[PDB]
Amino acid sequence: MIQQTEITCPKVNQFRQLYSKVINDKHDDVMAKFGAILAQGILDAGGHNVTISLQSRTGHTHMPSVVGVLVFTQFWFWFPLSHFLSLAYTPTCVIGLNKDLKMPKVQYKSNCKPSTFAYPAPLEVPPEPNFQLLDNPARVMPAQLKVLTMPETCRYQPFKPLSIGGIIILKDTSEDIEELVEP
Amino acid sequence: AVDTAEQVYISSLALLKMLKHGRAGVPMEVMGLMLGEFVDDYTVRVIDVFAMPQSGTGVSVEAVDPVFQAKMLDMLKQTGRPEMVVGWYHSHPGFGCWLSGVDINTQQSFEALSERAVAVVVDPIQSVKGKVVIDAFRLINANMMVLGHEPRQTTSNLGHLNKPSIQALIHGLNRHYYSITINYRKNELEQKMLLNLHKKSWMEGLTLQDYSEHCKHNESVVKEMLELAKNYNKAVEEEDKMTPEQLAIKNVGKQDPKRHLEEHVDVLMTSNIVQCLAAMLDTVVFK
Amino acid sequence: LSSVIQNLRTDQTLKMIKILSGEMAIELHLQFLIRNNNTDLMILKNTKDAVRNSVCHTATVIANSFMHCGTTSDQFLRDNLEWLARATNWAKFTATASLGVIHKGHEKEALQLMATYLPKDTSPGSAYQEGGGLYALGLIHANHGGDIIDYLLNQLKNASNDIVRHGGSLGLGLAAMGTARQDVYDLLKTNLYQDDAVTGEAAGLALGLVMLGSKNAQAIEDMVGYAQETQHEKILRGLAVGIALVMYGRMEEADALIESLCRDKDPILRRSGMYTVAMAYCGSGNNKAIRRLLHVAV
Amino acid sequence: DLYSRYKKLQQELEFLEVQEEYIKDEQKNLKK
Amino acid sequence: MQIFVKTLTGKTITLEVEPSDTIENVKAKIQDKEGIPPDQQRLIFAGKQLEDGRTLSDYNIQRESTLHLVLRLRGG
Ligand SMILES: [Zn+2]
Repeated sequence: MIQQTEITCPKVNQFRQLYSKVINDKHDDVMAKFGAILAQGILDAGGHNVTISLQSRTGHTHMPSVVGVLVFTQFWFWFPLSHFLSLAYTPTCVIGLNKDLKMPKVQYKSNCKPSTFAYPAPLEVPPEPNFQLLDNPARVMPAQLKVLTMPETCRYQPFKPLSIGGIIILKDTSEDIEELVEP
Repeated sequence: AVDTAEQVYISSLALLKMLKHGRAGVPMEVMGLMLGEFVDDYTVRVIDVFAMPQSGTGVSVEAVDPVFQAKMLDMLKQTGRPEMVVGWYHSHPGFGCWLSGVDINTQQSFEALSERAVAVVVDPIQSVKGKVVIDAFRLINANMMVLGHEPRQTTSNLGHLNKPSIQALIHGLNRHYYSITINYRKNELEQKMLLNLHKKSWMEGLTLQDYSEHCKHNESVVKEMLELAKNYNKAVEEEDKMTPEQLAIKNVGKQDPKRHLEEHVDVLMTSNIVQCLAAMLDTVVFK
Repeated sequence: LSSVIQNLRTDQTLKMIKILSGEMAIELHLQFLIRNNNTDLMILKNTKDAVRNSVCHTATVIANSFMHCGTTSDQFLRDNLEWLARATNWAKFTATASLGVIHKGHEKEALQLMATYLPKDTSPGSAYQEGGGLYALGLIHANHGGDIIDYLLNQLKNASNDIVRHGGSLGLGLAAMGTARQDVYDLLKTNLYQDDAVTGEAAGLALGLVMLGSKNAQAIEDMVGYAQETQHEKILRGLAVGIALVMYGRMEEADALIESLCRDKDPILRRSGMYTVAMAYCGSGNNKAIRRLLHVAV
Repeated sequence: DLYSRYKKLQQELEFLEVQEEYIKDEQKNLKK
Repeated sequence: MQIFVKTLTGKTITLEVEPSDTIENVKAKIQDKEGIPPDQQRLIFAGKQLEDGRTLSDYNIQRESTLHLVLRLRGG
């Protein structure tokens, strides 16, 4: 379960309370709760912005993501080896950079056959749309890469067909481009 | 400083000295010194173990003149190889394994004189069926009782190598001492030849079972499965024709299923198919 | 990529160099993570207060580093520094290691940030501070050569303690991961032949890192020629991964080596042959391999 | 869709001939 | 004079005693330098047991003499 919502599988909320049960119990082991506190950081890794995958964009396989996970399997013998899992963290961006600095804010939408999901809200408890416009540095779930749609009402259409999350360019055909901003 | 990844490396001929010296004096608590080597900070080996003479009773054990120890270690330098001592042992035949009153006093003397001095407890009258309850323990200082005692989790292999039972955690665990993990240093030209001499044979395969008692044994096997077949006839067919519950007292406390009637057939084949074929070779081989 | 950028130079020329080495691809990736952020503070507060005086500070500083990887935001090193300074002797090692995981990728900014913590001036009697420090610099500058390999190579020429020889070496092997530089290969050979029983896990991992997917004729023979006469077990577990990590996807060119380690009766070396046949077979439906793997599994 | 299915029927056949093998092999060692 | 108390643990303990001293003084010095009571110390000189009722000059113990420290061995 990584960057998944309730509509993907209902067992997510069953496990988050399963994690909180075994970490807020006193009559457990350190070894039992060590897997729970590690599962807190994996499930919310990178602020729901990265993901782990042994598979690349174009059918190829990643060398460091395999290296990053097999040395992570050696966490029995040396606890600082678990830092090496961060080599397998891969982004979920669709940033449409066309020139080496030109980052326009193109508002592209999606089309979901169900209602909204995809970036839930943090909880603190001590006529719906389906065409949600997103900017270019915006996250996207890897399971909704085919249900997005480029803005046909805008002239600005990309060169490569945006069907899978990664990096593309924008074929600019108009004049007087604007909207550059960098923090 | 202290780790939770220590493994004592006892040799095979060390442990055979331990059980033989422990079975020699059973009601009088034998007592000896453990000789090994500290190869690094937190792995310690022990290969050869000698013994000391005792004069103790069945609940405590004293020592002898200390002119015996230093004269022993002086003579072990010129023959074989020299080492410095790494601990000691005893036998606790009555109860299990925990460190008694004078056992913690001699532990404080050795960890101050020597470096760390792991102590080993042996029950000689427990290692009977197939398993041994030998364990090694190690004193912790009383000053560090507001912080970790065997702290600093480096690995995660320290949890399934030892699980202290209820009889262990009542005496000193874990506020007085702690336990330590034991593996066995097994290698070649010692282990393979250990089985190349114990469970071996030459003529045992090609030897008859001396039919004066072989076919006499098969009489008392056919007759008892005869009676189990008398028992089997009524049992299943009456149970199925009266009530089809696939359940109670014929399920909860029974013993006559189809597990009992073929294992007598299983014994009767292996005892005879081998015995038939063993008498076939010597007809060809021995003219 | 290092080959094709060499065959290219055999402006629009300078534009196509930078996109084939990768500088902006980290920057837009860094910009994507510094803009977007969804990390809940309350859960980490609900896990912090449920910790007694046990060893779980290492379990928490590995928890936040996973969820703040690339976020480049320090707030647990800012609100309760006294809570971080409670546990010791590897918790200080893991915490300064966790600081590099949070700053996952700067290539200049985290260097000058950790240029504050020099490896001779933080503390003379705390090697775990600089040990996890140099371990963290290798985590940040992963797969990006240049001065940083040579800058870490000169530090291991003048290392003080053997704890510092860990995080220097794991950082140096990670920064040269897949380069097969002869200079770092000579330093890690003679590091392995130091006959030290604590940097053997450090030398065994990083030697497979710099020789990743190389199939050397002599590295495999030297490492299995070293892991027979030794008498420690951490030296055997470090070289267990390193003889597996040297080969990656050869698909028939380790079948003598896979058979050579499984025929031996060293339990670590049998275990290491199972990792090597895993790494030589990636994404393949080799029916003979899974025949052989499950026969020795049972 | 007459050739893409035909290789998939082989891979389901070849995996299943492996999956019948080691479970049949495991039953020998599980008796031990 | 300076003596070399060669213990059985591979550690030589150097002491500053006088030829007119006894064994109880050496035991007290060892206890002050470490933490072993006098009743749990057995000094052996060339395979001979030293008694607390005599001095160092009775056993011909001169400057720089090899000793042997044996602790009280007792289990229960
Ligand atoms: Zn005892």
